[PDB]
Amino acid sequence: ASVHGTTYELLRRQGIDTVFGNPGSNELPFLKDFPEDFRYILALQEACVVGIADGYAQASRKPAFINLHSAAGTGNAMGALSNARTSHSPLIVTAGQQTRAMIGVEAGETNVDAANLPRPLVKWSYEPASAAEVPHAMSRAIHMASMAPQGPVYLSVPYDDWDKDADPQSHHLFDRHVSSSVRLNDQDLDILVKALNSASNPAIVLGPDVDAANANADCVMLAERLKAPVWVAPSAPRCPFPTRHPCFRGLMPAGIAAISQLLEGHDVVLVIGAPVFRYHQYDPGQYLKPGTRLISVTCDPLEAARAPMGDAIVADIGAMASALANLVEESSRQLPTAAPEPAKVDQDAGRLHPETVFDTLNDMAPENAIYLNESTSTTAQMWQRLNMRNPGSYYFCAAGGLGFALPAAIGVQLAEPERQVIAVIGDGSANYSISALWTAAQYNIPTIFVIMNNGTYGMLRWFAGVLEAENVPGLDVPGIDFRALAKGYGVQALKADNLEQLKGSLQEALSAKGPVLIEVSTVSP
Amino acid sequence: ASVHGTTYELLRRQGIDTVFGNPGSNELPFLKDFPEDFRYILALQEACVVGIADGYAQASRKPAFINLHSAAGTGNAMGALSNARTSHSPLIVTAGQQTRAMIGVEAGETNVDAANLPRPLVKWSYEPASAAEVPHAMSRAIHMASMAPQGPVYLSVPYDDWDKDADPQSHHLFDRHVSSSVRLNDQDLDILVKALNSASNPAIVLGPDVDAANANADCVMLAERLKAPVWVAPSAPRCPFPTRHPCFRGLMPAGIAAISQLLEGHDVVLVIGAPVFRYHQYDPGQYLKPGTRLISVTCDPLEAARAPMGDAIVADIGAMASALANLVEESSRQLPTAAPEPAKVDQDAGRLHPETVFDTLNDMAPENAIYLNESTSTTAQMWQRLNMRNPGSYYFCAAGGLGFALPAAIGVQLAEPERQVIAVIGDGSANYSISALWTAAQYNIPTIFVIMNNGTYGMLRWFAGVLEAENVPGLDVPGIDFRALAKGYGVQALKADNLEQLKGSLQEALSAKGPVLIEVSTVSP
Amino acid sequence: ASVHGTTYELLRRQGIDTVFGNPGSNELPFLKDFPEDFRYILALQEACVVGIADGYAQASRKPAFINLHSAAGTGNAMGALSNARTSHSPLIVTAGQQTRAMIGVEAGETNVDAANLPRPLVKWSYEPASAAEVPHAMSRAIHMASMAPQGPVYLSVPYDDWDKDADPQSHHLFDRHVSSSVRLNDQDLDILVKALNSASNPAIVLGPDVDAANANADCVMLAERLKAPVWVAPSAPRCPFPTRHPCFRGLMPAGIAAISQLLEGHDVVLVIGAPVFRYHQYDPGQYLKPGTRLISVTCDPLEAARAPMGDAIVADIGAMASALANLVEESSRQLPTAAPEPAKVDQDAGRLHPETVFDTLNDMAPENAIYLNESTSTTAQMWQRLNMRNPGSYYFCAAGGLGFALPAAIGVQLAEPERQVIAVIGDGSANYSISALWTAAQYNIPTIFVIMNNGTYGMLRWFAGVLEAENVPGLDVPGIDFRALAKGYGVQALKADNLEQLKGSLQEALSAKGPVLIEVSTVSP
Ligand SMILES: Cc1ncc(C[n+]2csc(CCOP(=O)(O)OP(=O)(O)O)c2C)c(N)n1
Ligand SMILES: Cc1ncc(C[n+]2csc(CCOP(=O)(O)OP(=O)(O)O)c2C)c(N)n1
Ligand SMILES: Cc1ncc(C[n+]2csc(CCOP(=O)(O)OP(=O)(O)O)c2C)c(N)n1
Ligand SMILES: [Mg+2]
Ligand SMILES: [Mg+2]
Ligand SMILES: [Mg+2]
Repeated sequence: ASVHGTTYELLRRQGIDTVFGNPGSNELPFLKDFPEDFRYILALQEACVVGIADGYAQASRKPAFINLHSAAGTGNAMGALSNARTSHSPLIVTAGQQTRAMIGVEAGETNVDAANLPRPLVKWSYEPASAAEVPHAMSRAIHMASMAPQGPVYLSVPYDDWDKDADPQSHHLFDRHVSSSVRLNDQDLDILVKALNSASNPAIVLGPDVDAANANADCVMLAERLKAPVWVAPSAPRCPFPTRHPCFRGLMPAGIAAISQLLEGHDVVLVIGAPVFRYHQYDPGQYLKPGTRLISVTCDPLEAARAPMGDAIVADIGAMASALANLVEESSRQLPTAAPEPAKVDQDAGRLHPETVFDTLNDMAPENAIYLNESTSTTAQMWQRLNMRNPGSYYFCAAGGLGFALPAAIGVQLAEPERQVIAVIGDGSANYSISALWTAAQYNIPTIFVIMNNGTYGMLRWFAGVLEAENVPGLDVPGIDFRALAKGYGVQALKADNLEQLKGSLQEALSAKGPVLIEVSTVSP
Repeated sequence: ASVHGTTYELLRRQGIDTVFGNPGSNELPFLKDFPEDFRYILALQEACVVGIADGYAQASRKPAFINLHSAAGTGNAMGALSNARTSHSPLIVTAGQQTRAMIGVEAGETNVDAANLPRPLVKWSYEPASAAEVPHAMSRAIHMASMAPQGPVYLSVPYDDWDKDADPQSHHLFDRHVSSSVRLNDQDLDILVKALNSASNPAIVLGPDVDAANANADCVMLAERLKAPVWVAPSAPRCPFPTRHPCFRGLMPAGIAAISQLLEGHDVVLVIGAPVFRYHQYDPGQYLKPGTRLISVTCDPLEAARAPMGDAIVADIGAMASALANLVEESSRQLPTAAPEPAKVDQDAGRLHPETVFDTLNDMAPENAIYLNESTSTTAQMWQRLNMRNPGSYYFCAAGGLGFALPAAIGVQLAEPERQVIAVIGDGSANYSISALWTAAQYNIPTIFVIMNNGTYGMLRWFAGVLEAENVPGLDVPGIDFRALAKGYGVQALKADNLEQLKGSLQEALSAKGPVLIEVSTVSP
Repeated sequence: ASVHGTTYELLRRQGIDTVFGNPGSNELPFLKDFPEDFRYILALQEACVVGIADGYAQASRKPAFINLHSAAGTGNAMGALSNARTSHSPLIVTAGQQTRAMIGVEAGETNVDAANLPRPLVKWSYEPASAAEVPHAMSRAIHMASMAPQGPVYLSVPYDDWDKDADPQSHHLFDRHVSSSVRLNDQDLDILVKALNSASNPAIVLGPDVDAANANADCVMLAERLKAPVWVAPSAPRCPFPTRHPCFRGLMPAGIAAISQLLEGHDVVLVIGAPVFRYHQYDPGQYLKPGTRLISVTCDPLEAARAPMGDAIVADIGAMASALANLVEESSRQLPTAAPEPAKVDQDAGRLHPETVFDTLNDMAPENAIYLNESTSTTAQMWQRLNMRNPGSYYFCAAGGLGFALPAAIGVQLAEPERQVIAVIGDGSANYSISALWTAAQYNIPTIFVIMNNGTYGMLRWFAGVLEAENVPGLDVPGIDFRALAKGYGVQALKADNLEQLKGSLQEALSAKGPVLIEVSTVSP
């Protein structure tokens, strides 16, 4: 048995059947003799490769296996890896190293000081000291990505290892089951339950690790029993709660004073599967107002440590949420009132307001639609106007790194073939990972890409306003033809310059068998 | 309120009342105005400082706070930190940085690229970007050390920060409670319980995290109910089980084939709070023999990932052990038979066999004695001949780094004033952290230090034999007077050149009110 | 030919005949079959090992080869390595790694993420990917330490590599000669020469790289021709100039305003082989006063980049100094006047003033004495009172890390057997690397150790004053018997409680054939 054979046996035994990658010389000895039960998804740039794997990993709730070329390939993917870290995405990142004999003289394609390259974004980074170690290194990689808190890992492999004899004792790796499905002990759980039952005006804040766990239904159960309003934590990479449920209060303000003021009057605030908290607007003030106690359930020690206030419990979100919801008493308090219908905004038969685009998608798109967002100006309106009833219905770059939603959209669609993926992407964001379009076309992945063309980096023009920053160059991105780029990568090119054109374009893309791009003319503020 | 005042309020509110350190210029602004409710333990070298803190941390089962000087002080402690990593010791390591204005030009005492220095040994390493951040950084440090898996952390602080205004919102830090007291969910725990109840010839292996958790009594309960033999995992940094209990099988062989052969016939092998496994002799073969399934409970994802075989569960050892022992059925199988009494070895009235020294200590030393071991030749005999009935009765350098047991002995004794600490230290090991003796004397810490003088690095002469390595220089360490060194640091100097002299010396040291060193003439093999 | 044989052939062919080390399991396969033409110097702790190598490297002006054990040994030496960085000391640091088969499971003595450990202090850190690479890695290590700027390097080697077949093509390594003996091109050198010739009131500042280059005589030539005063740069790790030469102005003040004021009136200030500048007192003000231009010749890009003012030239100090001194014109200006004789200080027949100790050493000690200083309170007086006529006559911890001068003293003495080494070490500093004494005794190295016992960390009591920091714990170190510690390691123990006792003790130590320690009772300020 070779290192090659043993590695592919371990992958399949660990439930991996897919390889996301961009090939190169150092990967050919791993990629040759490709098993019939595996499939390779090619992307044209390593940002795109990882972004696709990311979406696939996040929607599947399983490890995604990546294979990149040396330093240059790993490097090209580092922005994408910055999103995977905050996402807690289980990404197994492998990269071909030059032969052991050639590393010393630093021959072309040598990854110098390989394990340092992807730091500090990965939970684990390693290059084995012998070819027989490679399978054992892969085992650690697989388990390091899948254990709470989940995240990207990095394995560098000299290309001459693949053909060498595997250690026969590597077979003990194949069926290893590692569990982190843990929850607070009975004594301390009862105390926390007793404090939730005796809370007067309880409040709940939910983050991406709830949607990752598919703890959504258990959190609905909890919010009903406690009769408590539910917010999503700021800079939300995912949606952990039905957005039209009576308890849902929508997206939290990203400011310190704003959140404290919001939370004032709530005696107990239970945060689940979110950092405390991903602020971005610097709006200073009190973290919490007097009378408000905060308890945080997180899968990430880092999150527990950095919280500027409140108690924390480090545990698996599924296990905690399941236990919390079954143990908690039924309050005789009244269920909070559903949020009102959004205002229909003023719309002429010219350029489309984003508010109009979102209303149209809510009306036309399937009830089990999956949305992705890289339209940075319009995030608030999209959370208000899209009714997302089910889990895994929203993805947004977790560390704010643009070039996620386009490839990720393809990865989600591949992971969820029965669910229509609709990526709403700003004219600016579309360019970062534009070559990802090709993959949707080559593997007939029917992702819909909705380009919001306001001819500008709108979120930055807004930020410059708040900052009162004038004479900033490079805020405008005119002279981009998105129908020409879609055609460039073999993706069907529709347009919508008005409401009737958007209704018809949408209707067309829904029933289209392949990927469709819709270039939307939107109002420039 | 200054950063100084807020930091000392957070320490005391987080339960810290002691500072282990060696001072320097960059630490004076932190160390000035020293609160009455705190105490400073001075050591003369930073290896000694950390080793003392380590012992104190390990015996107390609480964070120990350290304060060292810049790069040079941190650097001097790095060997000691290598032991703390494997130990899972909650060590809060702080180090004075030069003023923010002086860092740029790299003025004398500037710690260049500070957070990188102690990597890769620490769980967390940081230098704050502003003086107002320091308290928040300390909060993260405290929680990063105390959360499972416990371990050393590193905070670098520019010395001009201490006097600056603290952020008033830092008060939210003071009372933060972070829990990792977690255990496997009911459904998967029941499955594991069902497999332990239905095991034919169950086996148990215990590691240092059991003694850390004080999970010892729960593991005795478990071994009785399962009627199963109990080994300690190899390179044991601690003792997790009464060594004269009917089930105790002693220390495991550190080889692959040896352990597999040992485990052959055991259908289920439950490992708790140990890596799988800390081999040192390279004796190759099968990891496990057919018919043997391995389940590992560990507090450390790293341990779970790197295990070359078996299932793993990442959770708190106290919570897992408590749950396992109460849920498990009472087997109607017969309790395993106590191990035989050790053979008394041949002894004349000249140089002492280590076997004799250990028999003498077992007879004379209190039932609740705490032992430390840095006598690398004689570890096996010491495990066989010392009856350790209680928790926290054994410490041994976890990563094998010499210069731990002498300072650690002082730290344990300070943490456990009602328990006689007896450090059995080889002539070789004694030198690494020799200046630690002074601290025992300056703070009247009645640690007994037993120096095994065979005039050589015995373990290395043995290793060179196994390797058949000849003409190795520097294996012998003649011409060391340990009574002169003890006097050098104000520690009472006894000797034992025969059995009667060892009996009387021991009797004297037991009733001595201060630290005693006993130089023992032992047989050179 | 094995990796072992080829490595020892490369060392000897590269001019290495000495191994400084503390052994362990992972080093036995390198250390076995020790060649007859090599010698091993054992130290009892890795701080001591490196400190000895450091002194030897600095006095010899050649690479020193070190061999430590895994993480714990490397770690123990990290403080010492922090001094070697600022020193630009050519230290080849090797450390035994566990076998390639055992690294994966992290068996006892495994150095985890080995090359990261000694960062950020080393110029180069590496673990080879194959046993056949080891010789090539050693070649890089040797050349990376010896090229300007010189500094410590780190090589980690799995212990099973040593016995494996070497690549025959490794023979090309043996005789490789790498040169950095470079100087500014003629056109730019002429411009700089023209600006030195046309300078009105030129000034010269010299640093440790001048003494490293043995550029001392060329810098005397330069100072005579320019008729310019010569200072030594602050925090001086070495002495680059005869201290009783008419031009010598002594040690510079370590403050910004102080140095600028000092330099005011000097139209051109030429700094050679020094950082610009190693400030420690934060005394703010102007870096340079108007009318003062600064030109810096340094061997270190880092030094060139971080200078807050002036022009820099990155080149070899020997080559630059030699060229500068031969090209420069003979000024018809008058030679600066020799500094006055120091004041004899008030002395009774009780405890000795440091001023008295230094006057006594100047009178009695040989003209070609080598001094080392770890008496942190008394540095200024020692520079004023010791006439150092020759190169390599002064060493002081370069990064201020205590535990350098005691081992370094032994290394210097071994490198310079015809020159009496006299280490003046504070009561505090003596403890950091106290076990180094044994090596002086075991290899009969006749280093004289002069312990300045004021029973305190004097420099820290002074610093706390300047800072007006009160109630600082751990500033006092009473109850240390240094004659007992010397005896402990077999070193002859003299004392001096008054002047007559110091005169006689000194006279005795000078003619003693082995190491002598002199415990001096000094006045506590
Ligand atoms: C890789 C990367 N580069 C730059 C940014 C900064 N950034 C945040 S939003 C934004 C503008 C995006 O514009 P567009 O996609 O047109 O959306 P709009 O703001 O107009 O809705 C930019 C450049 C980033 N987050 N990531
Ligand atoms: C810091 C460090 N340096 C070196 C070693 C390697 N080492 C392991 S055991 C040993 C010998 C210790 O001798 P001693 O304390 O006399 O005990 P003995 O073997 O004679 O019982 C050495 C040097 C180590 N583990 N740590
Ligand atoms: C490893 C290390 N720890 C601590 C310090 C801080 N420090 C600088 S000088 C000093 C006091 C040294 O005292 P001693 O050797 O007695 O000399 P004195 O000041 O009394 O002359 C200390 C601890 C340091 N530089 N390096
Ligand atoms: Mg835009
Ligand atoms: Mg010994
Ligand atoms: Mg002193």
